[PDB]
Amino acid sequence: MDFRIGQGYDVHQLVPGRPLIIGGVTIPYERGLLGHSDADVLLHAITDALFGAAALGDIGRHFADSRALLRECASRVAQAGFAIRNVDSTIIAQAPKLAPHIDAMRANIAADLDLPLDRVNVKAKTNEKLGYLGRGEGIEAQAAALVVRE
Amino acid sequence: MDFRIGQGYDVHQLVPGRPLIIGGVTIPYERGLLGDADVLLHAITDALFGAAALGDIGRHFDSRALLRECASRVAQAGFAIRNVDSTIIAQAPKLAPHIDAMRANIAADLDLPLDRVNVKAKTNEKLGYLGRGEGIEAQAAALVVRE
Amino acid sequence: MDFRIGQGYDVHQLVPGRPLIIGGVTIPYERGLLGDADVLLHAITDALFGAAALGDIGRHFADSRALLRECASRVAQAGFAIRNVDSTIIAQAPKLAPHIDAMRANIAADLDLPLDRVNVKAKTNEKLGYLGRGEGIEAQAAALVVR
Ligand SMILES: Nc1ccn([C@@H]2O[C@H](CNC(=O)c3ccncc3)[C@@H](O)[C@H]2O)c(=O)n1
Ligand SMILES: Nc1ccn([C@@H]2O[C@H](CNC(=O)c3ccncc3)[C@@H](O)[C@H]2O)c(=O)n1
Ligand SMILES: Nc1ccn([C@@H]2O[C@H](CNC(=O)c3ccncc3)[C@@H](O)[C@H]2O)c(=O)n1
Ligand SMILES: [K+]
Ligand SMILES: [Zn+2]
Ligand SMILES: [Zn+2]
Ligand SMILES: [Zn+2]
Repeated sequence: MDFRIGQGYDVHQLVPGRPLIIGGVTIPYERGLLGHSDADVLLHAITDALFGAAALGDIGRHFADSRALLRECASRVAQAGFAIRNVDSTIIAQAPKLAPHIDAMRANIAADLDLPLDRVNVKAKTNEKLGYLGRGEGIEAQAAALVVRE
Repeated sequence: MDFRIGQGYDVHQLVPGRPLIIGGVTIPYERGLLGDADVLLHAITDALFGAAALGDIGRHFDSRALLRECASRVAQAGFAIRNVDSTIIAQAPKLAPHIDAMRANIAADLDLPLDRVNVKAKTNEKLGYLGRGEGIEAQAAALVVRE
Repeated sequence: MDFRIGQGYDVHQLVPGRPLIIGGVTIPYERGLLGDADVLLHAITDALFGAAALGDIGRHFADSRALLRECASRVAQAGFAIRNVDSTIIAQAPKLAPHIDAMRANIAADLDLPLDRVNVKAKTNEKLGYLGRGEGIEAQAAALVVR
């Protein structure tokens, strides 16, 4: 009965000489995301949505392999007494084509959250050529999570 | 009971010689959306696929027909739609007097009562491509239950 | 029972000559938001009206905290109890972490929630766009309610 929702936002710059890692998937591409960690923009947004659902603050309060961060986030959410019910998310990127990699992202997140595949979703959008996202200056992710307090 | 949430995002450019169509409503305006490029129905569509964990709009496919088909697929995965909430971000034109008709369009397409469908509008305070009137963005959130 | 979700978005310009007020907290900074222009409370207000399918902040509507209290009252009177709120402030500067618990406390008090049902997060924009250049501040909110 004790359901809670969270939401998460993250953006990183796209620079050359970094490998591209979104949703724990290394995607072949001539640029990658810039950050202190591996800068996995999708995992960061999801981590934030989970801490938010559980009212545990945010990713900078708590915390690098972003999958390990995601698993520790999930561990702390479980320790606060919440079970995760579902995750949805959107990646907004001009390039590259993310469709061939989506199911793999979905699978990594399921694994890290200990959820079946059917409770995790990843969507991909272009920004229709508008703003810094449209110019391919960075990649944004958005996330939503529903949890319930056991 | 087995609740799930989804979230949707869409943006489209504003261009000359296109009708402005948002939430199924034709709004008098010098320019319209490129793509019927209905940004609001697209966001809601993605929010619903996301909640049912069915992927996204481009993995599946006018916008009202597509919103109807999304609803069909959501029910096919065995979910009922509980509510939809959404925001349109447009510097111009004024959307307020069309919002109720958008809600009515959406409620009909999703076979939902009016009180389970919401549409909100914001400017972007003259900031960015939104503030300059170069595009219109929509955001949506959807709650479903596996019945 | 009858759960519903709302989402909210808000943005304001950051200029000198205005004080910075986010989540009801006055934050010392060379610049502030143009509108009391409380970007966080506006977004949360929008998210609550959205969950209750009551339109948006402009249709209903004093400082932003009284507006939030009136919002919650109307949400109650519509048959809904607030279950939780989560949110994100996106600002390149200044550092918001020290002010987070104050913001949560104001929101919780205004909604009559226990603190552990209100969350506020902070993010930079990695120096991208008008947000990353310190030209505005954005807030996003999600609200869960039940009838
Ligand atoms: N204006 C701000 C912004 C952030 N933070 C705190 O600083 C933290 C790290 N920065 C990030 O914004 C970030 C992390 C991961 N990926 C991309 C960006 C943030 O999580 C918040 O706790 C803060 O105190 N004040
Ligand atoms: N980087 C990306 C981006 C998108 N897609 C896939 O390409 C699809 C279409 N593009 C749209 O972004 C879109 C659709 C409708 N309205 C506005 C925008 C998208 O849904 C995703 O499945 C992808 O494979 N890789
Ligand atoms: N294109 C639009 C945009 C908005 N509105 C109506 O104008 C209202 C207020 N303006 C704001 O967008 C706003 C409020 C607070 N902070 C920043 C911005 C809005 O809530 C909606 O009712 C409208 O009718 N048409
Ligand atoms: K945005
Ligand atoms: Zn990040
Ligand atoms: Zn679209
Ligand atoms: Zn505002």
